[PDB]
Amino acid sequence: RGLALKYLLTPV
Amino acid sequence: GLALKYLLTPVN
Amino acid sequence: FRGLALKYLLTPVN
Amino acid sequence: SEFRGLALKYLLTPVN
Amino acid sequence: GEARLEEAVNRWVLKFYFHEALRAFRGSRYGDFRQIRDIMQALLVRPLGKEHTVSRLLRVMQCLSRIEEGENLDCSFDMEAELTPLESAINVLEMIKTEFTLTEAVVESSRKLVKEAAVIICIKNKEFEKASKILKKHMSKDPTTQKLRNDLLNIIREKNLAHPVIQNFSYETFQQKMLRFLESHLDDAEPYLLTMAKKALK
Amino acid sequence: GEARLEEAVNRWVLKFYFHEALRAFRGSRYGDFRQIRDIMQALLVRPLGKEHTVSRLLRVMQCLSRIEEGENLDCSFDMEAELTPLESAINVLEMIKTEFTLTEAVVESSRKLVKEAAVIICIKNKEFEKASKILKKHMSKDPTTQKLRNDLLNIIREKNLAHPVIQNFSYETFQQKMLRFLESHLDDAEPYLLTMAKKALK
Amino acid sequence: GEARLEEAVNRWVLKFYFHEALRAFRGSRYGDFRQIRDIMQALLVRPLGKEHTVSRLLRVMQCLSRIEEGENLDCSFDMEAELTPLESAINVLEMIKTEFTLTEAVVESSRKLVKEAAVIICIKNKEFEKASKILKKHMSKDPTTQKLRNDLLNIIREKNLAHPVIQNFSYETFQQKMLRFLESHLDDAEPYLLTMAKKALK
Amino acid sequence: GEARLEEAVNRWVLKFYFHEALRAFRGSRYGDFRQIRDIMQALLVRPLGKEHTVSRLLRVMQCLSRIEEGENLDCSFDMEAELTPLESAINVLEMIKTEFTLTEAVVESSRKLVKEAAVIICIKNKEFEKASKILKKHMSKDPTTQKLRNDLLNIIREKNLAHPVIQNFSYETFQQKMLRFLESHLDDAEPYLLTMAKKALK
Repeated sequence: RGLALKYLLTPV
Repeated sequence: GLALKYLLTPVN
Repeated sequence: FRGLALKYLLTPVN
Repeated sequence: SEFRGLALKYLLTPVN
Repeated sequence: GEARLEEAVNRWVLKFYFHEALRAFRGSRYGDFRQIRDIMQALLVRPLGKEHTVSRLLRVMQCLSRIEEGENLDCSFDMEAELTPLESAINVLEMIKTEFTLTEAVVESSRKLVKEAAVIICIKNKEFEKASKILKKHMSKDPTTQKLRNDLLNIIREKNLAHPVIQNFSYETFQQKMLRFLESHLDDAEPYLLTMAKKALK
Repeated sequence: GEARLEEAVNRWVLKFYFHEALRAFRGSRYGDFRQIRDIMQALLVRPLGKEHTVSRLLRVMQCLSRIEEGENLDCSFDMEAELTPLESAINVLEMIKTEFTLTEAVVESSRKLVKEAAVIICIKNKEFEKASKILKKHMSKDPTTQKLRNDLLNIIREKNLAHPVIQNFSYETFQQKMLRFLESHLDDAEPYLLTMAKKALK
Repeated sequence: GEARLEEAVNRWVLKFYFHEALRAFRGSRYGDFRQIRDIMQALLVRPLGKEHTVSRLLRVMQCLSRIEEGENLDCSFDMEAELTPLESAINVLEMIKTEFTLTEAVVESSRKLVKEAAVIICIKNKEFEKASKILKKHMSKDPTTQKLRNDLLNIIREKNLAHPVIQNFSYETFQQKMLRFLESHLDDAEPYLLTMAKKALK
Repeated sequence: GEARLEEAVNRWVLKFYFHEALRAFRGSRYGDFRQIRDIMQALLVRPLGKEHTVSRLLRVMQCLSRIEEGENLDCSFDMEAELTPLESAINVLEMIKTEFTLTEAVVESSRKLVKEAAVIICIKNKEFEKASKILKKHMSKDPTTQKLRNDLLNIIREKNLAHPVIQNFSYETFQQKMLRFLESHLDDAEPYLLTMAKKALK
């Protein structure tokens, strides 16, 4: 869940 | 999406 | 094609 | 099917 | 700022070619119409500026494009479905009605035309199940068309392409009416571009 | 090879996640559903080889996705139009009918549910104008559709959010109802990936 | 009649976009370049006057399109598809020296670059056999390329992408180089439309 | 239970696509890399059960993703800033070092390359202002950057893109190196899903 933000792979 | 929203040509 | 992503669009375009 | 012109003579895009 | 210049030109080009496309359609010059349509398509991925100014233009172009291709049933403008060009033409018609703020009364006569040709054309084509499908989804409804629902319906089961309805149907006649209809809810003009060509072919 | 290999996993992955999607929807865990939906969406850009193999579950996924977002009227699933999620669900229902070769008798009962829901949600959100549009355009006809249609118009003309047809409509009830309709048209087989996760963990 | 007027507008439109194409290329906006390219490709089917008045910028544009696609080795501009984009670029480059009647002394450097890039790109993509063919076809006489053509052979056979001839070759650098060559033999006319665009936001 | 099975599959799925992403990156198929990246990003919101069993390939994927976008200066992988993708990669490198428990030595070798590329890419994009800022904040320390940092300043001051340093820098070359390095610290293991996909196609 944070995972998607803790290991963000895509640009913001 | 002007190209997809006002699509003029056949997808196909 | 991959249009399968457009042809079977599961998410809001928006 | 029809009239192409200088579309192939000066082809800018791929066939691919 | 170099970008907002392109935007301005792209808008002139779209308006100019839309003008020539109607001209071509008007002259039953459908091949030219098709080449111009493709040009406009390639033009849509580009910065157009603000969509308040070409959206009516764009919608009518959509309707015409679908109509000029209505006889090819294997052709599709729908992204998700197996829709005949004329079915997709009906949907555009609907957006036009919603966006042009027209009434059912003003629009029902044309759309009616579209439903008819969509079926007849399937029929004139030996595609009898689609014909049934389109009729039961679009015409299997209203008042003043029952007589027709019932005749097109029997023409289907009996495969009567020999029928007065079918034989005297003229797509060329159909197309031209649709253009007349769509034109009456659009200005007339001369696009800055065409106007400047004369001002110079001087 | 290494390419025909991804396709096969992409197929397994798609099918596995569709099941988890149905499980979440079935359990009313719509956030999970939306999350799995995005995974599946991201997957569609990849090669799947055998289309006809995922086509049915994909059409059901589409309907469910529009139904899950049915209360976010500012959400749209059309490139081309200004359609509320439920109006879009309807179109999917039509595709499902054609590609599943279903009869009208079977589809119509659930389609009336989606029209009812599409009009009421607009009403609950106080978009009485969008509601009449959808009402006029969809239950425009007449059988049984004769009493609810009238009530709705009357509720609309009156901005009557307190009417019982509005007060006793539960989107949850409606959602679970559509899942049951769609589930009964699928072969509910266990995904390969799940079978292995079972061999694999126990 | 209204014809000669489209023909001149087409020309103007063709020239306008050519100008932006170069502008996108020069700024390394290759995505913008291909979209513009596609618009130009679509215009070519329309009547434009007489080749001469556009045959010069169409060749440069041809060479640039193949170069822009130089890194996609499964892309082909040749009818039968046995040619890599850079191979096609070499051909276009000859058509330019022949049609523009450029001296060999004004073309060998640049022609030598496209040959080197054609082979090196294959190498970086591990198309060692494709690289071998292209190398032996364009660099046998092509003498004083003695070191390079000889270095490459070893690089190919040892599949040595760590070799500095490969490691210090940048496609971006090669592209802008080629653009400068091509541009110099041109007419970067501030096309009528950009000037009209300026005279209007001015 | 049903939840435990989903976790196990998400891990298999996540690891499978990671393997495919590296394979795409290795074959210079960046388009496939991005699509797989997006699939993996969507998967991250789902229960995975054990961070550590995936913490490592995730950090490598992060670095690779930023590197793959390194040429788009306006792409921003970080939450609060206007860090260019390469600056973000530098930071992911610190994480890798810290979590793969690597020496400053094994690392500074690659960290040096990312800094060089970050500055050069800005220069090739005319973002001299930012090139100057990254150069000062990251490079100016001193092993033997010592003269590279000096040529780089002069190159900036003079807007000299013709300088061998800039001229001979290949992003594709830098890219593939960063993969070799990043890849080298990951175990050899074939993904379970690919293994099963091989038994299927026999």
